[PDB]
Amino acid sequence: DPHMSKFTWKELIQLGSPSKAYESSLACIAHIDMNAFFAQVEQMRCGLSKEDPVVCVQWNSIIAVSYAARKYGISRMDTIQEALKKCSNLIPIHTAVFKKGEDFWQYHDGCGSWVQDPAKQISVEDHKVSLEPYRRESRKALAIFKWACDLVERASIDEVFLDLGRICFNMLMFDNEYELTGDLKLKDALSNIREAFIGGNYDINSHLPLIPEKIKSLKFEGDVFNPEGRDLITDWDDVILALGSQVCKGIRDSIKDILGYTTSCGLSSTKNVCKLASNYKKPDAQTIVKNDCLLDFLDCGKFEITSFWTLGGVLGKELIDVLDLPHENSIKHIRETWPDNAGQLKEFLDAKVKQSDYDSNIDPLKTADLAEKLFKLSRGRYGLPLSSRPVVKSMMSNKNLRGKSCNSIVDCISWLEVFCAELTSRIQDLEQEYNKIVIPRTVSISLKTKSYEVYRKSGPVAYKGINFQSHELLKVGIKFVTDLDIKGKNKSYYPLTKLSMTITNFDIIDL
DNA sequence: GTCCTCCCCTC
DNA sequence: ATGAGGGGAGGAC
Ligand SMILES: Nc1ncnc2c1ncn2[C@H]1C[C@H](O)[C@@H](COP(=O)(O)OP(=O)(O)OP(=O)(O)O)O1
Ligand SMILES: [Mg+2]
Ligand SMILES: [Mg+2]
Repeated sequence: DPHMSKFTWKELIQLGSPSKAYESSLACIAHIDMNAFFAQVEQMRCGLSKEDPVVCVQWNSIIAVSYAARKYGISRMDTIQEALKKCSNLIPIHTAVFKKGEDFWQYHDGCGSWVQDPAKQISVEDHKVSLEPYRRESRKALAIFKWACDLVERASIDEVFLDLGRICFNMLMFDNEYELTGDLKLKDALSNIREAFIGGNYDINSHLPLIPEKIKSLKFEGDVFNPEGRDLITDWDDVILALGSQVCKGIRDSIKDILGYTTSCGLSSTKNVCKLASNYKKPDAQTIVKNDCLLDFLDCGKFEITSFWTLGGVLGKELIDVLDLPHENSIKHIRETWPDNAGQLKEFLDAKVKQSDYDSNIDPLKTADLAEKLFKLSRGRYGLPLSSRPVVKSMMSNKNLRGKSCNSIVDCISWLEVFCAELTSRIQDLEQEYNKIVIPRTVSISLKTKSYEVYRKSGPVAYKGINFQSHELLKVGIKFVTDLDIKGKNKSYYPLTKLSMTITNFDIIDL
């Protein structure tokens, strides 16, 4: 019915449910990604400004580039020597490090390969990186996000997704302060819907009324992606999104004011679109993608089907082959080739997979799910839930090895001693920060030989308290690296090119 | 039944 | 041939 909203009371009320809000076409999701994260951490640590051309350096490689340094054309994975040729007043700052034979990390500021002084080097042969300064700042940011929002997913060290559904719903129905104009409050613009909601006499399966003309005074905060100049507020999804944009700016301002960090952000009805949108404009910006602008956005020329999370690897390339996708404008191609329903794409996939001479990363028993995923992704309507993650899931300590710096079992164990110190300190920090007992249950050793062959072993680790944790980790590590040395007998083995220890499973006890 | 090994995904 | 981490399949146990 064109006399009513596209959306229902069910879809609106669902915003108030953390378990179901993501399923709604009215969902308001944010993806927030810290700008030049490791470079901003170093900037803040060293009392420097947004205008200072800071780069974070790991060995000889630039792993994060401040937006000031980007103005000189410096890019991630430039070597420090390449970057110094682009910017005469560059401020390179090496990551903190552990020294082999020691059990703590520190910064050696004023030290690095770019420094002439032979006494101020950080040798790759006898140090490993500590990323703990970045992890600590990430956890501080997470605490701020969780204070602001009831459902926050930490997606990686500098990314979160927020479900703004409760905040948006509550603002829509209950906020009696918010002003649209100097003459018009939100409460008065939304008098009809609030009357219905408080009155309680709606049917959940009824469509909402068409939006009131007065709510069109509501502003979006940020950059609304809108190359076709579509009307900004035309249905309740736009109302929810605009309210979300206002809230989202407030949350990002809290991060900036408290921690000093700028962020980029994407706002839309789905996690996948949010993640694309947060990368669209940087630094210090939020890009908003209206439902009516989803195809405009997806088809802007920046994106392909391989841009979507899970599809950037071998499954994505397989789908390009199987579905006969073009090298460009693949998203539109998917949309237009199976234009009516996901069943059209399912039929096509089923025929391809049923062929006797097929194989693959496609599950032949789950083609319905794959078809629906692709159909919806190509329209910007594939809604995945947010997961609130545990305090920790895994912890890894890794050293890729050069030359002969791991040339025997003695060297392996020397590196394991650093790994065990590092992991134990990380566990202790988490226990204190979160008031938990954090208990490693399973450990994995993974290593690569001189010929790049991978050897791995995993198994249980015993628990005897935090004061014996490093010892219990090392016991198992020693057992595993000696076991693997035997397995490598009479084969290309030493000197190793990689050694790592990962705690892959933890028990977390609440206190 | 769960564990171990290999593998794919992302920044 | 360049340190994290999330996650699942399936044969081993
Ligand atoms: N391939 C990588 N290897 C090691 N560290 C990485 C890699 N990619 C990114 N990082 C680290 C450094 C980054 O500051 C941090 C967050 O990554 P990411 O958000 O992609 O870049 P960024 O925060 O430096 O820039 P942007 O402003 O584009 O977000 O993770
Ligand atoms: Mg970032
Ligand atoms: Mg990232």
